[PDB]
Amino acid sequence: RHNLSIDGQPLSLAIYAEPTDPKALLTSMVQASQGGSAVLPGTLSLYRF
Amino acid sequence: VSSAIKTTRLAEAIAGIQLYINRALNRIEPNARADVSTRQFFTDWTVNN
Repeated sequence: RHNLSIDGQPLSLAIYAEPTDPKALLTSMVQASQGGSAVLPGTLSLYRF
Repeated sequence: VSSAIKTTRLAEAIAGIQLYINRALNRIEPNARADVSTRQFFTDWTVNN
């Protein structure tokens, strides 16, 4: 009834649908918004330019 | 039986009727007609089975 031989050996070759390969993992650089310095009013020097 | 085993409609009909003849000739099912069971076909059942 279970498709076996008289000795118990199976008569139908099975299948398993092989697992899907290795995996690629990558990393990336990340940048963010950056500001600059400000300018203040200047002092008056005692010396010439 | 398992779904793995296959057959044909005519082959399965032959197997079913063969089983019925064996049960009837061997007094396994009651009220079997003793006159019919002595036909030449059933006397030669050793080769007609």
